[PDB]
Amino acid sequence: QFKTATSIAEVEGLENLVGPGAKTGTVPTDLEQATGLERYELLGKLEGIEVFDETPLEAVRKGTMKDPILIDSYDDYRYVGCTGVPADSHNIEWLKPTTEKNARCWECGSVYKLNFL
Amino acid sequence: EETYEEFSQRYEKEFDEAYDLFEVQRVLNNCFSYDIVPSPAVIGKALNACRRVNDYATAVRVFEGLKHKVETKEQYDAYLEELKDVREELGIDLKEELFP
Amino acid sequence: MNYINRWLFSTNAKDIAVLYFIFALFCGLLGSIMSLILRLELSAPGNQILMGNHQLFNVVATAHAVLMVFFLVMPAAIGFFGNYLLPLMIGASDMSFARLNNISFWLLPPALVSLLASALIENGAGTGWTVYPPLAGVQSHSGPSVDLAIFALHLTSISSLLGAINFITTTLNMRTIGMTMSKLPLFVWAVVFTSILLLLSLPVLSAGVTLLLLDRNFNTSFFEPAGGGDPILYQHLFWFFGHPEVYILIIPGFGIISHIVSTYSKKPVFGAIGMVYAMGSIGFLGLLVWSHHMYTVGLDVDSRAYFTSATMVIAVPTGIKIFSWLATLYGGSIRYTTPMLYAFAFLFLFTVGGLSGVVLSNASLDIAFHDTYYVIGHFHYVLSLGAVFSLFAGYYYWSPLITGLYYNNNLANIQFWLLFIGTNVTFFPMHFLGLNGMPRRIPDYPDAFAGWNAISSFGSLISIISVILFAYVIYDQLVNGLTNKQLSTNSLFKNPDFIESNIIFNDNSIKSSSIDFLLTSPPLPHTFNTPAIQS
Amino acid sequence: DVGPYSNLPFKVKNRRVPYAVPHFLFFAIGMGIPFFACYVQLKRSGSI
Amino acid sequence: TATEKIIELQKFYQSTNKPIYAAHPRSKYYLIPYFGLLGVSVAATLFYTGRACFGIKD
Amino acid sequence: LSNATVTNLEKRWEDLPETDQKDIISQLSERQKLPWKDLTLSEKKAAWYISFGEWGPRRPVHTKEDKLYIFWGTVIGIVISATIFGAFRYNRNVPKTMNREWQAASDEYLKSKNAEPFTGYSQIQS
Ligand code: HEA
Ligand code: HEA
Ligand SMILES: [Cu+2]
Ligand SMILES: [Zn+2]
Repeated sequence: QFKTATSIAEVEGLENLVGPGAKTGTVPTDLEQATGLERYELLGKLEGIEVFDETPLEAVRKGTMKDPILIDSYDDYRYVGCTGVPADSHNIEWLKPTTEKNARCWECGSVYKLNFL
Repeated sequence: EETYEEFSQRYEKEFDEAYDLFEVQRVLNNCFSYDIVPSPAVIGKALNACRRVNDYATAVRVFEGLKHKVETKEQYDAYLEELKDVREELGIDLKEELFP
Repeated sequence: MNYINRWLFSTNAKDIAVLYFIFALFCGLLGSIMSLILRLELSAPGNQILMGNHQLFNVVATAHAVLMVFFLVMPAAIGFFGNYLLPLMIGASDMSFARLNNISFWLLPPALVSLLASALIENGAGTGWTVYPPLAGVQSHSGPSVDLAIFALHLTSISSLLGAINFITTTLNMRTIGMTMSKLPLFVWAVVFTSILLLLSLPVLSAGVTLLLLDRNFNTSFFEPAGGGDPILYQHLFWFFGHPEVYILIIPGFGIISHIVSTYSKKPVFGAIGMVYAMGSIGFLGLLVWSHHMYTVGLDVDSRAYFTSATMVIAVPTGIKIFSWLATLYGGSIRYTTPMLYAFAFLFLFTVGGLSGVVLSNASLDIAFHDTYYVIGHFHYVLSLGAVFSLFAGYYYWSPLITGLYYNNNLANIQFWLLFIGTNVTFFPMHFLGLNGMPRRIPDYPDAFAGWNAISSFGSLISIISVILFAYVIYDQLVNGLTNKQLSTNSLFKNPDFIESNIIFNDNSIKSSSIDFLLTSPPLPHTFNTPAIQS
Repeated sequence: DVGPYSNLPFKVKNRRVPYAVPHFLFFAIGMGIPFFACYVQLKRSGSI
Repeated sequence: TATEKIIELQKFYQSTNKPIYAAHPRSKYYLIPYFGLLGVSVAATLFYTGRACFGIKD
Repeated sequence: LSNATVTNLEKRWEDLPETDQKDIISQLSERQKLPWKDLTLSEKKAAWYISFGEWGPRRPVHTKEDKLYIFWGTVIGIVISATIFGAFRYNRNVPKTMNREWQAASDEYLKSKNAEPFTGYSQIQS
């Protein structure tokens, strides 16, 4: 509906992802026909940027109240599941960090803080 | 797989590094959740840990859990004739002497 | 217009579960009144309430079978607990095919209308639940009754198939960031293993029912022995659906019990991998046996010996689940709240009703028990006391989280004890009547079978009073339910520990092993904006 | 408007006719239909 | 213009303020006969299932 | 930190509001920093009752006056069904065979043609 993007640095919404058109007598390419959340993945994967992350939790270091593990979220809450520092010792315990309170994991003891982006 | 002399060192090391009341009660809660009763040395560390964080009710509730973990009555009184200079220096009173 | 686009034209998976619950309550009330009609006729010898009509006795039995095999237990255990809890446990926003969820709901009210209209246009459909071919032809039932009753078993089949494909497709690729398919909870595995049997069993039923229809009305003679067919073929083509079906009713119950045993006894489940392998073995060995319902039809002598061997093997995986539940309840602390009462009353009565299945598995002993009330007493201890108890336990477990309104504890306990006493009075003398020799599906009986029939007519009137008290419990939950959380400490999900102080406990209240009990309790319409994280 | 009486298809509080009548009529119909069916099929077959 | 109206209808189905099934100026021709005849098909099977419970045949 | 504020908290703690409860806890937490053997007996009892005591989330699920309620609710659920079932018991269709003078004639036929030799035969149930 507006100016078309070339890289994901110029994408301020769904209004920048329509694209140019194909020509008469040609099987069209995906860079000439894609609109929604499909073209956003396409413009991510031709550079090396993974838009939808699939990397699990940090299971290296514990959590002190002075130095807590920072969990990043775009909301005021995010559900965090702890299962240990050697990554399978602690059982599955779920926690909800909030911007006003830190979770502390009643069995092993790691502290989680929320980073609001 | 864990033996008595490794349990009674690992829980001493864990009790000598707690910084808040949540952590002291956390290590105290999973110490009384095994088949091994705690040693008299571990309980002597737990009362100093409760002294650093300045709590009184937890130092009483440790001695109340020993009455439930220990099988008989003679072993409970054998625990209380060795944890006596710890009690009369810090000042901890048992539940049956307070009558709360 | 906002009413229509949100409760009739819907996409949200959690808003169809409440409609499934409201439908299941109605279709479990109708069948229970139909059962009270039957049990008030089988009271003393003679012709008491139905004046001389032996039709409108078989119709009532058929419609009491269909309304609670197909319209109560499956919508409650698939629609209310599967659609609602599985996205929240695996961590997804909604289902993969939401419009198929909407059609899987809305195929059922047209299936109720045809079944209720199969009992008013004619004498009726008194063929039994198993609609056997040479009775349900055009020489005994000549009218639009059997035809409209086998069209109510097509729409339910389409709904179940479309729900099962949705359940399998959702759990494969709509999980959170850190869940492999070995960290899943046990209820998701129960729904997966019932959804595979729903794929592998329902085409055979659809084929057999359609060929019965073609025999009735297009004179084809698949199952008529004057043209070159056998009725026994239909029995094969029925019972290959029949025995997967009766595990479909019971596998979603098992996982529910596990959660309660994991919660109110503060211990994890003993051997979870053994439990999922046991459910897999039970699901696989329910397809290789179907002919133990037919030992008197005239089979070979080397075929009965296979089906006695392949039937008693299923006792081995179920014992693992029972003994693992005992090992889970052994060491920990137990507080007796109203889900754990139903949990404790399920581990004993499923065992009693299931030990009778080993006696009936032998082909030599089935000559004395076939078409006898011992079979009825066997499967009522497992259906009414194994599945309905799991449904009540699941309701009393998950209803404060879904609804946000609590309930009175005392009235729920009175309801539980009334169900226990009345149902144990009702179905226990059926074993004695079976051992003495009373056949099935008879309105009138010889005078020797009178006395126990006086006692089994007394427990039904106890159970209906418990149903009415359950209705009042729901009414007391909906009105003034905000003020029913300080009466008792049952409202707490988990109790304070020995060393955990009250001041510490009020700051950190909920300790869980799933995503379910940490949500705000009305669950939000869009409950996950940012994804969940598991290590 | 998310809250404890928002996910249910029926209105419970601040209502003209009190909730006891729609709660009772639901169960009344549910335990009254299969007696009507027996009444119809009894009267169509001669017996009272 | 050309057969690539794909880059034109993708600026219409986005920013529409109507639902998808009634957004184009052609959905009248599909939606009026369908909902018209559905209300006759349903109203004919609720007259012949109530006439038939009373024993009346044709 | 007066004696009246501390002594006998076992009968007043659940009635105080949540702004007069957070002042006693924040006044016993600057009194525990002192070395013990300098605490009064009432403060030792109050510090035990505030954290480890039978108030709030440590109440039992069933009290003594609730099990009586459940018992006398089940009894008046069994009495009603007995009175309903009795009404469907007086008004019965009793066939002619259920009489004692008819079930004594059946015993002679079952005696002449020897039936139930091992256990028993008896058709008499009035
Ligand atoms: C409700 C679901 C359900 C369940 C769980 C079962 C469970 C079993 N059923 Fe099925 N069965 C039905 C549904 C169900 N059945 C129905 C509805 C009927 C009536 C048919 C109708 O008329 O349509 C029927 C009837 C029926 C019959 C009688 C058929 C006839 O009338 O002749 C038989 C006999 O082979 C049978 C087999 C079994 C067996 C062996 C089990 C076993 O799985 C039971 C297993 C339970 C245990 C064994 C407890 C385990 C405890 C242990 C500690 C193990 C100890 C080990 C030993 C005992 C060696 N069933
Ligand atoms: C679905 C399993 C089921 C259930 C629940 C019941 C319920 C009952 N059944 Fe059984 N019964 C069958 C299985 C079941 N039955 C089957 C399959 C047949 C047909 C056999 C045939 O056709 O050959 C049969 C038929 C049948 C007959 C007729 C036998 C015949 O004609 O040969 C009789 C008579 O004694 C009887 C007994 C009872 C009684 C007294 C109840 C009472 O328990 C009824 C009272 C009901 C309740 C106690 C539960 C109420 C449920 C709810 C309201 C809870 C809703 C849940 C949520 C809120 C989550 N049943
Ligand atoms: Cu079977
Ligand atoms: Zn942890």
